[PDB]
Amino acid sequence: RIPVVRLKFGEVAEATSVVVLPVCKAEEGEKKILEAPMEIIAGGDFKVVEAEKGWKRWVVLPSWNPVAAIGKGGVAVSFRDDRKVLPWDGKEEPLLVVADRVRNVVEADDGYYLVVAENGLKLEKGSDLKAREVKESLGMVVLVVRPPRE
Amino acid sequence: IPVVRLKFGEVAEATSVVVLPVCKAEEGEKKILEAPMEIIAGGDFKVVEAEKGWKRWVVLPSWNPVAAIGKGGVAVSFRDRKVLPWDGKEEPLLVVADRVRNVVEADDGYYLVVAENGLKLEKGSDLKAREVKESLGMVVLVVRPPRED
Amino acid sequence: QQLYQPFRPPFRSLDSAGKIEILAGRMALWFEYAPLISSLYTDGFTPPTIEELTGISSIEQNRLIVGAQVRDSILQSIHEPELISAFDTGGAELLYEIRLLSTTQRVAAATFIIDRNIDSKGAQDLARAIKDYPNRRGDVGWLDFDYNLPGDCL
Amino acid sequence: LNKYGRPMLGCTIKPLSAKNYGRAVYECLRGGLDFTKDDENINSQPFQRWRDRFLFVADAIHKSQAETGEIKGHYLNVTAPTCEEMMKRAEFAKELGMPIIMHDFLTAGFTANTTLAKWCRDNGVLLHIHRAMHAVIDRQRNHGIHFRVLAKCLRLSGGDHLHSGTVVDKASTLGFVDLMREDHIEADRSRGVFFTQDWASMPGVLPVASGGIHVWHMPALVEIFGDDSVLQFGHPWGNAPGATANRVALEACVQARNEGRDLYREGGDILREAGKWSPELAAALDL
Amino acid sequence: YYTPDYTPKDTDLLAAFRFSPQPGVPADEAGAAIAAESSDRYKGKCYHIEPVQGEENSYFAFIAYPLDLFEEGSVTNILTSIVGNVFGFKAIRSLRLEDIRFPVALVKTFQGPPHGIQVERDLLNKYGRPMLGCTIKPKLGLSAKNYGRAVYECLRGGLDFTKDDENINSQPFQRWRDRFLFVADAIHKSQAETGEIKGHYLNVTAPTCEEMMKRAEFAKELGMPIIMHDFLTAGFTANTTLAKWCRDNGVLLHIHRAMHAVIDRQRNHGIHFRVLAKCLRLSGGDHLHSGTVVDKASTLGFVDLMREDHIEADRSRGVFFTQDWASMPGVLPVASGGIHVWHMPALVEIFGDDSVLQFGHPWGNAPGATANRVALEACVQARNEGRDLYREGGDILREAGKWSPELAAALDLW
Amino acid sequence: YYTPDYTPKDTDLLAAFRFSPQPGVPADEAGAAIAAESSDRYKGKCYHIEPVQGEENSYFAFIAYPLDLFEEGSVTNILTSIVGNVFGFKAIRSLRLEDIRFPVALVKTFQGPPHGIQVERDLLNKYGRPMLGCTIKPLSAKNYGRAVYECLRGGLDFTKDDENINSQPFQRWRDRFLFVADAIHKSQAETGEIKGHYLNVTAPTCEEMMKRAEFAKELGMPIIMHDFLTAGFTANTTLAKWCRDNGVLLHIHRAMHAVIDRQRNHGIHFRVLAKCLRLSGGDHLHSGTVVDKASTLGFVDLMREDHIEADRSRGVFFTQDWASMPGVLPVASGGIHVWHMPALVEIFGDDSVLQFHPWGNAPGATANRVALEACVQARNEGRDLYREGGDILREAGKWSPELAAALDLWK
Amino acid sequence: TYYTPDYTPKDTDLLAAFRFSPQPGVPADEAGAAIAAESSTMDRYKGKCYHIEPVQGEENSYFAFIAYPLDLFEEGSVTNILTSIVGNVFGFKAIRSLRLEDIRFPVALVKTFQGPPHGIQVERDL
Repeated sequence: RIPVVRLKFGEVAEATSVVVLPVCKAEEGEKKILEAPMEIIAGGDFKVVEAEKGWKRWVVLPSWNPVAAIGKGGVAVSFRDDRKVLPWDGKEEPLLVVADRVRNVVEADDGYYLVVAENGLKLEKGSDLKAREVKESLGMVVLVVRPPRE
Repeated sequence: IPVVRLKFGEVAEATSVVVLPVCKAEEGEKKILEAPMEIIAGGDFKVVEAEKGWKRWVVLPSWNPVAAIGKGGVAVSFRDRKVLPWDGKEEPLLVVADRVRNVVEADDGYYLVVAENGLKLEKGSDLKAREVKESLGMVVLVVRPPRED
Repeated sequence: QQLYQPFRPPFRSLDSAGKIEILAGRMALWFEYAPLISSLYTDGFTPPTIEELTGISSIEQNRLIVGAQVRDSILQSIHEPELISAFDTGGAELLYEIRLLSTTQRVAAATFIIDRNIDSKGAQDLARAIKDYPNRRGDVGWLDFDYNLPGDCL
Repeated sequence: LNKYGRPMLGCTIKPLSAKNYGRAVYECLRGGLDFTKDDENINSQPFQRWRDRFLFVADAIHKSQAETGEIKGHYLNVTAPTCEEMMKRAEFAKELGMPIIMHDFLTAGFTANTTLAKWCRDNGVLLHIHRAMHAVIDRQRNHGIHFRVLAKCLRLSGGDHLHSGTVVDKASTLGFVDLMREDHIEADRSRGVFFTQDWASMPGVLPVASGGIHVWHMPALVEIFGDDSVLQFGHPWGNAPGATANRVALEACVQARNEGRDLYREGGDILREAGKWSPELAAALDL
Repeated sequence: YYTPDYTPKDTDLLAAFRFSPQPGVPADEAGAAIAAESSDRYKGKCYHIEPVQGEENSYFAFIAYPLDLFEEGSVTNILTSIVGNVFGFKAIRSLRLEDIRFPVALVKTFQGPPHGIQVERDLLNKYGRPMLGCTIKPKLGLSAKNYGRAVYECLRGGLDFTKDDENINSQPFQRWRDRFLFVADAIHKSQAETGEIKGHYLNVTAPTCEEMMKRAEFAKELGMPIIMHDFLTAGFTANTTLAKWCRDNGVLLHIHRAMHAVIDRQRNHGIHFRVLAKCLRLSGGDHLHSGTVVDKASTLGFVDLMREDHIEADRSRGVFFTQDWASMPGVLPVASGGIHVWHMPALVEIFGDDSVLQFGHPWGNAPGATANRVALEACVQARNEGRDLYREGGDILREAGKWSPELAAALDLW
Repeated sequence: YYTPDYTPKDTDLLAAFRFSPQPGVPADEAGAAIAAESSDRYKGKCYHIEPVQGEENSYFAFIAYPLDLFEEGSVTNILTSIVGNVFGFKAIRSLRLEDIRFPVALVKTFQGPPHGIQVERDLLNKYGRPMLGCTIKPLSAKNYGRAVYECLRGGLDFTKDDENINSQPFQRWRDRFLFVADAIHKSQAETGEIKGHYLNVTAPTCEEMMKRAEFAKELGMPIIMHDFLTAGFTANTTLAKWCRDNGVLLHIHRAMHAVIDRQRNHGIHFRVLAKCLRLSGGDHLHSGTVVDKASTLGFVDLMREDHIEADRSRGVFFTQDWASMPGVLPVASGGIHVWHMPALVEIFGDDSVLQFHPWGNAPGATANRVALEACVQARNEGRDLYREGGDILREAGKWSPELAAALDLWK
Repeated sequence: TYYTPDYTPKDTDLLAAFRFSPQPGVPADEAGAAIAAESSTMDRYKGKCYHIEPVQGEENSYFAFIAYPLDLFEEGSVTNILTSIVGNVFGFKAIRSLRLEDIRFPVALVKTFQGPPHGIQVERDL
């Protein structure tokens, strides 16, 4: 289904590589995701970066391979509760969803695509969108990040 | 004070959030004196919280010096200085500095002071020779661009 | 010493001594040079003498012998050399222990096990049924069975 | 024993002093056979006390195996009055280095037999059983113990061989052959196995044919007992020539089976009769 | 691997792991990885996977191993083949083996408990009530004479067993033969002057197996009904050797964990204790410590596994495979640790009539002893008369007794 | 208890614990209770406490013990007395024994390792280089035997038997032993350098173990394998005594360490296991691989040198003396390629048993071996293997196309 | 090598106090170092004449306090101990008269020993 890698406590000891994504929220809505800077210019030495647009919120994510692969068009969406967004089971915790707007076109039947739901923002299977003939989406979910816990 | 390439997964010991407000050298001490010191990852969303907003944000992967800084974290863009254009230009730079460790105590340790134009890095011994017992930041690491070759 | 008084037989233009040179690196097709070892100990050698010189356990030597035998019995029997080719690409387990007496049984079991591709005791798996003919000297049930295809005789 | 594909071949001795015994068994070994067999009732009678016979047969086996390269053996007998003396003879057989040993499980009882088998496991010498009484409790159709039960329990206790006997009912014999050598048998009234006797990966036991046969019946046996078996059996030339004749005849039959010559149909013609030391075979074969 | 459309042959081995993978690992992949790296037709099979009831990221995995991978009757082999290295894994965040399904085959091959419950319960002429045993609180520094004195005291009060302490096996202040001889003289003098068959556990957890055999030989010659041995700290090999010896000579065999807490302490790793209990009923032992009860479900579970002859799966209490035992005798459980008499009604209900109790003293040792040797009749008498215990126990225990026996004052303490 | 003002008498026993209390029990009471659970003077005095470097709600405890309170010459008694049921303390979240200091007086009492580094190295005449060995990857006797012959004549020094393969219905230890003795004799005769195969002597009983060891001697085997942790320390010490009595090299195999020490909230860190094992007996010892590598190198230097100084960073706690009791040989527990050959030699010194392809077996063997040479040689001449690895293996340098044939296989 | 009057012995060392008198014409340190090194034979495995003292008595009588590395002595014998200590050192000729006065065994070399069979307390109880 959706690839889910959970951030864990104590992971701050030695990250060799890390990536940065702008942050959008369920309350902020689809408009914020359109507003977020897509191209982050890497003029980096050990990371120095500039963004095409100024953005208030930034999440620092480890260079997990799916997140690293995205590059441009990478965004993180904050959800207060996991259950509403996740088609499957949830444990009642805040959810971070990484989405690639570059692949927003629905071509992957099993692929999950962030879309604007009537209630708010939801992750929808591609096949389901194809059944409703929705050719485009906000972003294609690449990874779901779960919070550190005890 | 290590010099590290931005390179993925060299050491396999973990993966997590760290952030530094960025300054340009051209900006000078004023930008350093104003960048937000406390950058606190929390809640469960883990979106980082800064006591004050900053224009430019860069993160330095949680290598051991970066993790050690905590408060006072800053990143300084440095730009070169070629006599001959054909001679290859030196790469752009970034300095991870602990503003909390402003005081000059280590002769070996480099410290961030102000050049006539822009900022500069000076040895602790040199600063003590010049009678400056204070610096803006203490450099904890050196830069080098992601090289895939 | 060196008698070998028991049974002794009494690439066609090789020497005598250095014949084993064709076998240390095995530069030939797998299952054609087994009669080469046959002719090698035709002069009176024995696999105990060949192990520590070539690097082929006696089990593998007899394996190669019977495999060359089966490839020969099938080369002069049927078209579709792929069957024989299905042996030349290794995998001799499909052919070992020919209990099936005549040649028709041989080609039948060969093509059937090629069709179904059951190594790891599959040869005997089929043989134990094929040699158990569907008459068993006039049992009940020989009127609605085949006898040459293992699919309808198992 | 480094013997693959072919079955193993066993000589018997026609009859003696111990020196005569050694020379004779050395002949019937070097001629190119695998095993030799002591007679059915020669253990300790006042001709050949165990110690002299054992010593001499061991020397003969040594000499022959050396001067022929291959590996050979003799079914030394240890069916002893008491138990600890059986163990004495077993130890002595081990000291010389013989690899096989006889026993008579019925006439010596399953208890001592199991002890011998367990001792063998530790000392690594192939135990070779020999019925020697079975006919008292099986042959009567309507009474007694059918032999297959004895075979099952014997493989359950000990033994690396078993004198199944000649074949030319045969259906029952072939059936229980499958019952001991395999490791999973489906019930089959016709073949004579009543219950789907599992075996849980316990090793098999080579069935042995014995007596009432000769080289002229070589093919059928190889055809019936397949490959994993111990085929066993004067000659108009002497022991060694007839021995080598048996060896080469069995070898030719194996070659022909692998060659896919129908043995049961061609058994009278497959014989060498020319070429492979048919002189040593002598093609004696008089009826 | 991972063919879930499949069933295990009724004479295979089964294992019930409970695990949790790394981020971005599909559960099926992890299960098949377990089955593979734990071992043609000899491969394991990850024949079932499911997620835990209610909790997050943590799956049960039922893996069926073929019988022919196992030495005929070797607990240590079973262990070092199943849990050899599978814990040494990368994709598996955590892993905890919680059950084993020993089949009918490879169970009839173990020696088993050296005497079983019924036989020894016949030997020690005691019936109905559960056996009673107190330990020796004066753990260390004790003189040899003092030891003989104290143990005779603690016996004549009416106790069934005097549990020697654990860390004491041989010291520069106490030597095996010395303490052996003395406690033996004491138990003899007691038995002779009270009219019962009493026994004292003795520790033989020797450094080297040879010394273990030597001390057991002595413990027999002197005349003893039982000895004590700690398996995890001396390893299943030594333990099986001692069990074989104890089946040779007419001696019981008492076990005692003294290590388990390192293997089962948390709910995501290690081996749950019921697997150790099963393996220990296989290898050798009669008495086995099984914690206390003041989580009871798992406790009753791995009690039944050690005391009965047929159990069904019953995932509730903590068993995962209906485990038969082919009349291999059952072992006796030992309720031990922090036990005031205030629990007499509880234990005698939880652990049933058939178990043993350990006790870690108003005005001495004989008085506290004989005190303790009440409600092993009185409360037992009440139960066999029909009495709520788990919710009426305080009534009978000297509040319906009111007996000059010193347990009155002893009970009024608490 | 808890007298945090105490000088440990240099002949006491010391223990270094790492624990986490419960919400309400102070750390000092925690250490007091921990030390007390061992039991006048026969009480463990919790001589020190401190918090760990950075983490929350987790502290190091430093306990002392009188040395006499322990058995004159055991390991199992040490473990029973030191780690008996302290973990069962219901008033503690978790803890994990991180190290033990043995006083010199206690170290004297054990036989120690049977043969040791130098004695072993002499028995095989293999000097100035690590000792290479592969695990024969599978079958019946004869196939296994000829396979050992192939993968051994190819220059490999040692061949390992698979851990789960000791005795089975389809594999009887008698046969494995017979055939491997034959193969080793033939190969050592052909090549000349004393070759070696491990032989898994693990037994349901103890008499069985001794019987198998006796057989493995009679054949003429130099070295035998034996798991320790699953087979327990008693059997292990007995086997060590017997090895010293019969002159055989004893080779250990963790085979369950991953159930104890994989996590750092319970168990006993592999340091204490290594120390205890050296105490009881053992020549070689599996110690994982290296690709925290600091901790691994640390306790490797621990179980080998005769005097190790305290180093929290490397992962040691007490200056542990040895009284010239010999050392053991660490083992690179597989999981490596020829490409990783040089770096290994960089760190594991000259004294280490390294363990491990198309073109058949023996070419892989000689490839691995010649890879081992010319690396130890190169460092003897003076290089930086970490910087030159690909070049030290530039090609089949002065060698036939086999190691080269396997180098390009790095893709 | 010779008389080394600062080698304050480590605990683990073994100690021996000799009482001797020298042949005429030989000074103290000479005889002391001779005594030490004689029972010896790296230089790690040699004794050291860590102390010399004139007997506060009549005349020409000296206590020699010598150390010994632990490694020289066996793991369980007193025989090796006696052979090492008083093996041939008395056979020396530069000594008018020698007498071994006292020994000190470090606890390291005492834990292994089997001591008395039962000692005081166990035997009184028996």
